[PDB]
Amino acid sequence: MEIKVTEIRENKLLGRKEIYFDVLHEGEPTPSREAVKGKLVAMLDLDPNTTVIQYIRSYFGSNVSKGYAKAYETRERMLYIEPEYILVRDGLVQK
Amino acid sequence: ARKGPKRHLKRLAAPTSWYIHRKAYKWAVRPSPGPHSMKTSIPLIYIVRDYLGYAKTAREARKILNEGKILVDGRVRKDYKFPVGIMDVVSIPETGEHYRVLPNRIGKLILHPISEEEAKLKPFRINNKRMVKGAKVQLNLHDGSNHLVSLAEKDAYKTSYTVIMQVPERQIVKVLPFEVGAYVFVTQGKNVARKGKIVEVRQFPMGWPDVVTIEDENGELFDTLKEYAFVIGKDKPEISL
Amino acid sequence: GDPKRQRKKYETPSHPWIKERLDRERVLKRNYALKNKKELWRHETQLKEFRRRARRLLAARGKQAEIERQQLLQRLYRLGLLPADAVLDDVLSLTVEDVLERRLQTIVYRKGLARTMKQARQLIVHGHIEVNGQVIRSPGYLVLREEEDTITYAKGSPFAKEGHPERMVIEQAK
RNA sequence: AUUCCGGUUGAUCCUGCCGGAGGCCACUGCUAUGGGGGUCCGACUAAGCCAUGCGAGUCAUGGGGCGCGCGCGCGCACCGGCGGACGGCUCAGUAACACGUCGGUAACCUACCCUCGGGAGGGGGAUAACCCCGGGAAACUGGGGCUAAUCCCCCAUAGGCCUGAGGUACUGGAAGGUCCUCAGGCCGAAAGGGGCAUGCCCGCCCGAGGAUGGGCCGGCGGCCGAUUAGGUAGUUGGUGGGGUAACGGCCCACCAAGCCGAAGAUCGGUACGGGCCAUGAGAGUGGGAGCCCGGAGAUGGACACUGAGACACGGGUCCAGGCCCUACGGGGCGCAGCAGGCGCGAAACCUCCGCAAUGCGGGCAACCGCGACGGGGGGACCCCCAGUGCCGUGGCAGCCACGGCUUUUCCGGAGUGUAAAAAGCUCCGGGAAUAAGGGCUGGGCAAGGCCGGUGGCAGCCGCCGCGGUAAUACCGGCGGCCCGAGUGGUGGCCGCUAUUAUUGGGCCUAAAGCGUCCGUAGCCGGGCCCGUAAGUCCCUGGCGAAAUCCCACGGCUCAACCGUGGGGCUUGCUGG
Repeated sequence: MEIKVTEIRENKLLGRKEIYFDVLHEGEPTPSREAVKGKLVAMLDLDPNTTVIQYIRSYFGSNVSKGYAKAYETRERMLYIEPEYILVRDGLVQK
Repeated sequence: ARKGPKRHLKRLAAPTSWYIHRKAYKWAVRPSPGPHSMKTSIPLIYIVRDYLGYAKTAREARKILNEGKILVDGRVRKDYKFPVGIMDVVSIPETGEHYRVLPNRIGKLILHPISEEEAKLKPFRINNKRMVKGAKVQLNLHDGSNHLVSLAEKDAYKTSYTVIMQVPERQIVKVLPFEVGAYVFVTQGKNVARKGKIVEVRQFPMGWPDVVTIEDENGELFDTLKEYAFVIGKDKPEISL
Repeated sequence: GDPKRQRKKYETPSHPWIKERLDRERVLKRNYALKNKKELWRHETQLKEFRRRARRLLAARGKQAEIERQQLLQRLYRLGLLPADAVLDDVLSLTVEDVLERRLQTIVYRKGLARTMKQARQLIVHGHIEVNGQVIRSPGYLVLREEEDTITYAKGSPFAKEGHPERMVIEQAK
């Protein structure tokens, strides 16, 4: 699977880096959040924490999925801005 | 049957001056009473969320608003219902961004980016005059605001002139009159967002408003109403359009 | 008042049992491998819409009129039913066989990717045919002019290998 | 597709009606694989009756106090504050300034909100919670003691209202308006409170204006009936006053005799109004449940309190009519809110999950609540895209034998998806196997002159017409044609219909000229000249919400759908 960053965007008010990326998986299924996070952090020098994946989406026939990710400066601002359902869905918090 | 005032607003019934999706949902933010009208203003949350894109939901927008990270006319505004309007200035000092609110040739409101120097001035149109106790003159402006002046200098302020003012402290500079060579910016009607110079005024009897003719720099002439002709300069503009 | 209801996009004939119409539609159905009469009827309705737009615009004075004229001509050129140096009278000479030729099933046959129209329909529906980059499964897609050369077999598909038994049986025709 | 076909005669040409053939809505028979989108589903009869559970709350940074742990922190209730007048349901009544559009209020009210200019001084009081004692079957409720406030009251000062006499500073098209000076009088504010801290945050009262929302007025516009022709008596106006937030016969006292009407008043019938919808080549005809804007109602009817706002669906009082609990003294209730039930009928769903998204109220905020909203469940509601196999050889006339292939769909699984799920999307394993019917078969009208039964019986039949012993017309069998996950039956509307005719019909003989004349309103009106510019024509300013309609581009695989822009619609009004 390849991961190709299409856009990065900066937010000073909430203190976040928004990231739009494409995933290329020709012949394979839709990949997993763990793997996508590993690749993202390895490639952009980010913390495995303070990083969440809002969605990975597949289309009708593409073998090319899309993603949206957010990288925060501080775990505190993170837990304050982001709701709990994505945190549980990612694994950064135990319900 | 209705026993009182309204507190909701549906999206199919929202004014046309807005950039909004009408079928995505059923409900819209009803603005609160304030400076401008409903047909001439848009709340702040729509700016924070749908124009600039600093938030995707409304909780995030409320959160940034309740921390003084956004100003309007040099003042902090925490209410997501506050109506923003024409000739107003939106300032984000954490990103160095300054926008001025203006309409299009279509009638919709937009954000024109300006500089920090011009972000400290706001033009006002004198809409009426009154004499109040202490024998003082009260000018009633176009955003619903008011200014006090002495009697000695009453003949210098009339009911269509324009006044430039430092926004937060609200001190006057550079009055501009309504004459036959003044620069103009139309704010409503069929010829909205056009610009040009005045040529002729015309009056009518028994309640009908006054009309004015204007010439654009391509040389073409067009008429409109006198209350729609915002004065912004003498020979050239003082702000950015 | 009464609100909106979605309406059909195809028309039915005025009489169901006229010999000439029956014969013609029979021949077309057979020679283009259609499943119903709805498809034929909706292609015919497309044509009739184009034809009515032309009839209306013709000799209409203004600015929106010429705008719509150019829009129509460009749309037809893009679909592939008219050349570039065309005029508003070349529309009224069009027929339904052209609209029928501009669909995937027929193009896949005329291109040599399938031996028959039914085989082409099966390929399209099972997902072995690609457009510029995509997998489309609708044999009535109305291919455009800039895509007719980007139609191939999909990467994941046995037919995409040159030595497939059935692909060799297909190339055995040409 | 600006369309025709069958039927009066032994045969013919006409008029004229009936039927066929197209589309949309409601009920319904037989049959049924799968997805996506959407403003669909107790409207028609009973605005009939309802068992159970939910549909409106929040603030601990307003105040005192109880409990649990270390003055602090957690939790509960009470007083107090804002809200509950929005949102949600329905179509009874209403032929009306109710609705639409243009205008007006110089004749009016407005808590939450914005701007500006100014203020927060001095005293007093009670009473819930808490403790003692209780009563009543309950619903509900009594006495005593103690206490606080952003609770209540009082003085003062600001300020509010009336009147009279003057000055003319402001707006405006125009001052019974605002401002200045004087005079005589009635009513009459406020919480410097709370928090952090060694000044900042949230707040209280007055005034001038705006915004938001409403009340009132006016011109134009839009059903049927003459087997309904005269109606009205505070009825029409005036003078003077009361009352209202405010103009006004809205009401009162007095003076007059007016007001509406054949260009159809009054009366009676039906009916929420529009944007819109169906149909048609178009003119035109018909409808107005679902989504938006406005209005009205909450078992029928009448009347009031609190509040900025109600004569108040989930708050009050009474009468009528219905039902329930009771310890028989007395008490309580009305789903046209979500689901669920009875009844009525031809005729309409789960007593489900959530406040994550869109929004509202409360709160400095964090945040809580919401049967609104969102999400799934059941349903031949409407629209879009597909499936029920393909290839080659051979034999027949689309089928069969043979040999290979594919997996939309099906069976099972891993990810993503989702508030959590499900579905959908990507991948893997198996395997042509898991999936066509309904009406018709004499002509109109496409398609059998084939076979067996019935024998003027039984039955068919929109219409014409078959059937009385070789039935192409009944019943069945085998074949065939139309449409196709759909196809038929009943009722309603448009079209067919130039059978309602402005475009565009007819009246010697077929329906149809008054028995004939004179004349009122009304409609139609000879030729030239001068004027005006009301109708009419052109150009331009301000209005006719959005959705809906047409076109192009772009985003969900294309589409249906959504978005950006350009045009129309809004049957028109108005300033030059």
